[PDB]
Amino acid sequence: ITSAAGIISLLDEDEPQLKEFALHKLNAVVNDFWAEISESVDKIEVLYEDEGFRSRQFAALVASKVFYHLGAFEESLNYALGAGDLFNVNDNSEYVETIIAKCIDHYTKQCVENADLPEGEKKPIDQRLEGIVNKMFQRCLDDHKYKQAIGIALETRRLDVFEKTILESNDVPGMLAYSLKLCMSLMQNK
Amino acid sequence: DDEFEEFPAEDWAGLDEDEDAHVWEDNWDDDNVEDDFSNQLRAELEKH
Amino acid sequence: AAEHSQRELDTVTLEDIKEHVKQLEKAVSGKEPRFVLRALRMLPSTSRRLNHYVLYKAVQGFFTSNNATRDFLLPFLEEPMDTEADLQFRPRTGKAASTPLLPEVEAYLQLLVVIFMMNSKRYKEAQKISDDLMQKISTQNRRALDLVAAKCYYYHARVYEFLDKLDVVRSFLHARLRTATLRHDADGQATLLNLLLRNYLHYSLYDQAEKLVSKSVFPEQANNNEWARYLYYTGRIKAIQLEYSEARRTMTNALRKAPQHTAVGFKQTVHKLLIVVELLLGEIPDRLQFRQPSLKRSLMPYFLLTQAVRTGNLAKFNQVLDQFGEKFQADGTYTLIIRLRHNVIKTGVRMISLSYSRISLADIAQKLQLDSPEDAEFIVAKAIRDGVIEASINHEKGYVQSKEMIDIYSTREPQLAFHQRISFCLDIHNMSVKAMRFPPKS
Amino acid sequence: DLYSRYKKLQQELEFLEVQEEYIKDEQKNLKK
Amino acid sequence: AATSGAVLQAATGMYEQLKGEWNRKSPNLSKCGEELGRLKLVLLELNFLPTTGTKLTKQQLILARDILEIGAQWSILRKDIPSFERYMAQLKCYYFDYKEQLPESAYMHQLLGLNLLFLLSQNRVAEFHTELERLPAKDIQTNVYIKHPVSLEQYLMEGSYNKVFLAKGNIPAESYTFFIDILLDTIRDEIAGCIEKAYEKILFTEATRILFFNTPKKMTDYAKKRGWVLGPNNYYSFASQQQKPEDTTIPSTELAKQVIEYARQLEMIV
Amino acid sequence: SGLRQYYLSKIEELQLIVNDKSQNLRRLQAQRNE
Repeated sequence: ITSAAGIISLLDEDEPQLKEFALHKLNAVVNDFWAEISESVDKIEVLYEDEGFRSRQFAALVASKVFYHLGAFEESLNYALGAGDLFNVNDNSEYVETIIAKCIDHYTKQCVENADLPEGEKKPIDQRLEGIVNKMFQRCLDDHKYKQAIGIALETRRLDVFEKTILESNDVPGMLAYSLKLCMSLMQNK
Repeated sequence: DDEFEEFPAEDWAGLDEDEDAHVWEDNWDDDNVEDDFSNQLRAELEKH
Repeated sequence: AAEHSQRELDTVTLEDIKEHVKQLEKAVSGKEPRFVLRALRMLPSTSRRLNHYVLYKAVQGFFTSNNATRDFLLPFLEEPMDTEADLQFRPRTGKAASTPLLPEVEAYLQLLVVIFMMNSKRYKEAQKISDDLMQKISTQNRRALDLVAAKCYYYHARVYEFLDKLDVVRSFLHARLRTATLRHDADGQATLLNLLLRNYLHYSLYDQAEKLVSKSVFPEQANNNEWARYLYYTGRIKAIQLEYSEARRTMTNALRKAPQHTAVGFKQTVHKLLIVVELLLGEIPDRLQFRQPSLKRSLMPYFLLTQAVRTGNLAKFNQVLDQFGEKFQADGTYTLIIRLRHNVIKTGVRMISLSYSRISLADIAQKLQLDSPEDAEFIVAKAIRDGVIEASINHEKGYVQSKEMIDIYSTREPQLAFHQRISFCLDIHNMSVKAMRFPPKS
Repeated sequence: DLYSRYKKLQQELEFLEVQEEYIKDEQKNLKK
Repeated sequence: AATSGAVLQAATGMYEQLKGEWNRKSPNLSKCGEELGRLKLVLLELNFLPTTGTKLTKQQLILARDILEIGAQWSILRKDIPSFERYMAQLKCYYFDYKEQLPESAYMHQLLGLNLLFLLSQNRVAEFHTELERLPAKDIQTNVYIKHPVSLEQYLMEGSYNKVFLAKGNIPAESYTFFIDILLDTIRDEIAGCIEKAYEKILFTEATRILFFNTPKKMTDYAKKRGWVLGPNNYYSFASQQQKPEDTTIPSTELAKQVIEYARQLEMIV
Repeated sequence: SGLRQYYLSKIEELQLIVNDKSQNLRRLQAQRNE
């Protein structure tokens, strides 16, 4: 409650047991004290960087949370990628939703910019981003909403996942007519 | 309008009547207590 | 006899509420969110005059689609005292009655309900309905609903303050601010920033507020009023810290941006804080205000205070501080007036600099009723360090020398100032010709 | 489906941009 | 619970051991340090920093409060600022957020004022005053223990440097005595800065005289640290001219862009 | 339930932009017609 300076202050101490409770407390109390922790964001970045820390992923998650709340969405996206597995895709939360959307957008932008390039100089894509997008593909399929998965596949230019979603369908000829229509419809690249 | 009813005005408990209510121009210097300028001149002359 | 007049007043208010709902409907249909702001200008007049009869008839007619909202709204409303000439106000006709009410109209109705439950000293029920309304709004997502949502958050804050539970809602306001700044609303963002600053002040938590303000960005398109509130809070937070000049500047901007006629209390607040900050800055605020009718008796403490600061007399300063002490504390400034009490010398030294182009330090000591001239020496040096005065000390002769006057025009300052103002004027024109709508083919 | 609505809106946006630029040009030439 | 009671009893026994250790005329200053190091991990279990008011066991919070107060005393007496500030970080919350139910400490005022004096000594006047805001009014002009920081700061605001330097002799508690020195050095840097920004070619009745040095040579090292020419004896130039910027070159590219932009906005269709 | 909220927010952005643009174009057409 208030102040919220100590939980920060209990972080320099080189005792990797107080660091953990400080981390979880900052998580629990970030939503109302993101600003203050943002002033002290360098410390948590250092802590994440230190591989010795066991709970590095939780630190990366907290760093993404504070960066996201700040407004700087690129740093938040990078560190959210760094959060690894703890990025529970299945949280009906504002943060998770906005960050996944930002991720889909960046992946689409990279894919479009990379498609029209030689095989020599394809910009590498983060594996964490790829994992998150594939997870979102899996969620979309499992919900059974084929149309959304097809659309994300097209925008991202991914033809493999498009092919998957095309086959694993209870309305194969119907959604195949859908696909042809969309092809002759307002999509331009030749 | 957006009347700042949030903010309170001043209480009217005392509300003493205006002492003189003069409205000419106020001015800051009128508060100072001088010494009857003629008196200062006379004292100067006495002291030279 | 007055009952008939009250009845006519109720009928005209019912028609007026019909008009506001019509305006909201037009706004929702026509893709013009600003059209609600017409619907949201007469709220104070409505609240100052509303009545239970009007509220009952409105909720009865407008909520034709009897929904759990109706069951939650009616019971609090007192029923008419054996009304016999009831006209059965039926705003919704045929299809309109059958169809669901628009989210914005329903939000506006809940707003009138909570306001009426606020005017009466009945805070618990008002708070209950307000939580319900907040849940409702958060559940939905719409634009004109967002514009009304602005004032819904303002009234949620007002009720939570009137219940003295300001802390407990900090997280709700924070998440609401986050969603708003994610969704690109302007007025909602301004409202939620202002409310968060008010919450932070209520508990004199200044360091947290400083971080918050330093990190978020005020949208450049708000009202006059939300700009005034943001500016006041930022001015107060600075004055509490040590950046006096910027606090003075932000405050004067606010006072110059407030509504002209209303906000007597607001003007009082800003003026008293401005007086205190200027005094803290070594200048002398002008005497014109003190005799203004709307601030005459609300500043007498400060009138005596300045009379004391000029002709510095610690006896008189102590007399006035002591006598009008509880009042200063009540205002929320006492700390600053104390910061003054040990800076009464500064006015004198600034005066000495303005008046003299070079004076011996011993003369300063004689003029300031000080001890040995070393004390005045040190005070002057610290002053020039602070930037309040422009001079140069030189003891080998033993006189402090003021710096000459430099020619501002020859420099490039005039070009810069006129460029800024010209840019502002061209922007005004582009906006003005943009605002035009030629709908004759409406 | 919502994908189709999305592409429709995006193409509507492109068309509106083209028309706006054309009207600016038309006004500039009509002055002359 | 049984485990909760056992851990609370263990923590209380440890705290009693410490209070017995510290109350001695001559503490050890090392065993106590290691002991605090181990206790930090102990307080972890018992809701070290509860997130909500949710009035819990008064004993746990009181124990943490005493642990923090003794930890802070330990830090100061050990002449380690980082520890003092770290501890104060949580202690201010404990003192402030939870006092709605938890009774006040006996060392409340002394140690808040100790931190305020530290702040003052660290040239952080903005923080000095932000904290001064938090507390009530009566303690400020009534509490002798907090009277020192406020009064000394008022003396510094009034430029009065002799009064502050002489005011050392009167002190609320002996613990502060370490930070009086840091405040003195801080104000010494402040007077050096005042002299540098102010004045023209030294003087002020000789440097050591207004620098309040017992020995004339004591200032040589400090003058060396700063960028002073070290001219004739007690005669050092501060270079108040600041190069007297007079050169002007008519920046044009900016002006040309500005004017072309006026013309652009003037002729575009809006 | 699948990625709807993202489609929804993004379509909301496009809708706001397109509405503002349509108003601008209406004004501009009115001027050109005059």
